[PDB]
Amino acid sequence: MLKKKQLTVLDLHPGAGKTRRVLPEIVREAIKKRLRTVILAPTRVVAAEMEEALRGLPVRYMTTAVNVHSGTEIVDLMCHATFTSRLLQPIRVPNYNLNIMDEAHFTDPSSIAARGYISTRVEMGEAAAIFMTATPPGTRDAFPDSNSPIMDTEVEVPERAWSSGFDWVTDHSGKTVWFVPSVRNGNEIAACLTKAGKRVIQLSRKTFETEFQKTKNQEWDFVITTDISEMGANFKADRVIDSRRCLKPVILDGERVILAGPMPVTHASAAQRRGRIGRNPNKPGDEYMYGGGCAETDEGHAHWLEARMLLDNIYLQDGLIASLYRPEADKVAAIEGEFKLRTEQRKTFVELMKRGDLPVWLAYQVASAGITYTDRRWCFDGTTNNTIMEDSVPAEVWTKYGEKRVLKPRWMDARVCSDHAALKSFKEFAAGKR
Repeated sequence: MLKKKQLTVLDLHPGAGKTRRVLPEIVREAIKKRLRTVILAPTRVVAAEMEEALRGLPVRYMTTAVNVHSGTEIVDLMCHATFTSRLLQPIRVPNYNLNIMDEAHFTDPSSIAARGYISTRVEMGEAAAIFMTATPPGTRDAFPDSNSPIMDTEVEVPERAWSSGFDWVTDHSGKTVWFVPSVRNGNEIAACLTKAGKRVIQLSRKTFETEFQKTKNQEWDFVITTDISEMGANFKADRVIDSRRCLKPVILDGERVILAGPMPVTHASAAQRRGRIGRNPNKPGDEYMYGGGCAETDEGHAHWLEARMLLDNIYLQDGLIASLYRPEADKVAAIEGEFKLRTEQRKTFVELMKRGDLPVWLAYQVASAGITYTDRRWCFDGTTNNTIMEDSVPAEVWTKYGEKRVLKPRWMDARVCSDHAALKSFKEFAAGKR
C-alpha cells in the first residue's frame, strides 16, 4: 500500500478492522520506512479513538482532542478540516509522503477538498495515499457485509410526531439510532419520543463533538442524529431506524443557496447508517429499518462546489490547480481555478469561514466582493426576498452602530438560518459580535 505514486482505496466492510487493526499496521510500517505521514480523522471524537488504537506509537496529535508528546514524531494526526484549513493559510504544511484519510467518504467540503489535494499530489508522483472507508465514492451497495447478520426491513418511518400506527418504534426494548434529515425534523421526533417516555439524545454537526459523550455517560433509548453520525460515530445499539432522507444544499442561479428536499440519501450514506449495527459478531439479529430508497443526490450538491472553492485557493505548484478526486469530480460543474482569490481576499475568505463560521459558498461571495471581514453592511442590504424570518416575522438585530435593523443578507444561504442555533450565530455575526 505504501509504495510512492500510489493511492489505495481501503474498502473493508463496516466493522472489519480498518481503524483498530489496519491503521496501526500501516503506521508501524510507515515509521519503519521513515515515511513522513499524516493521519486524517473526520472529527475530534475519532481522533481520540485513534489515539487509543495507536497507543504507544510515536504520533504527534495536532488536536486538542487528545491528552498526550516527545517532539520527535514523524507521524502527524489531525482532523480533515484542520488539514485543509492549514493548506489555505500561510502556515506551512509538510509535503507528506504518506496520506492516510480515515472515513474518506466524509462529504464535508474541506474533506472533499483534502481528497482532491491529496490525489493530485499522488497523480504528480509526489506522495502515496490511503483512503479508508467502507463506502468509496461510487458505491451503489446500501447493504454491505457486517460482522453479524442484520435484519433489513423496508417500512414507513415517521418524519413528524405520531400517535398510532408506528407501535414497532416504541415497543422496542433495546437501543435505537435514528437518522433524520435535519436538526428541526430531529427535534420534532425527539419531542414525540420523550413524551412517550423515551430517553432521547440528539446529535448534529454543531453539537456532535460535545453531546456524543452523553451516549457513553447516560442511559438512553434513542439517539436522534443527522448524517454527522455517518462518519465514524459508534454506538452500543441493536437497531437503526433510517428515514433514508437528507437535505441537499443547492446553489440556485449562482445567486443563493437553498436546502432542497428532504430527498433520498446516497447508497454510501445508507450503508454508513445501517453500518452502525451488526458490528458485534456475538450479537446477531440487530435490526435496520429503512423508510425510502437511495439515489445519487450528491450530484449538484453544493458541498462539491464549495470544495472547488477551497481547492482553488490552495497552492500546489506554479499556476496549477488540484482536481477533485476523480470518482467525485463529476458531482459539480465548475471551471477549475474560477474561485482563486488574491492574497488578501483569500485571507478574508478564510476568516469568514473560521472565525465567522459562515458556509463556504457564503464566505466566498463576501470575500470575492472585496468586503473586509469585519464589515457587516452586506447583512442588511439584500433584496426584500432575502429577509430572514424568526418566529414568522422578520428577524432583527442591533447593528454594531446601535441601530435595530432587519436581517437581510445580500447573499442568502439557507444554512445560516436552518435551525435556531444557526440563526442565533448568524444574528451575532450580523451584529458584529465575532
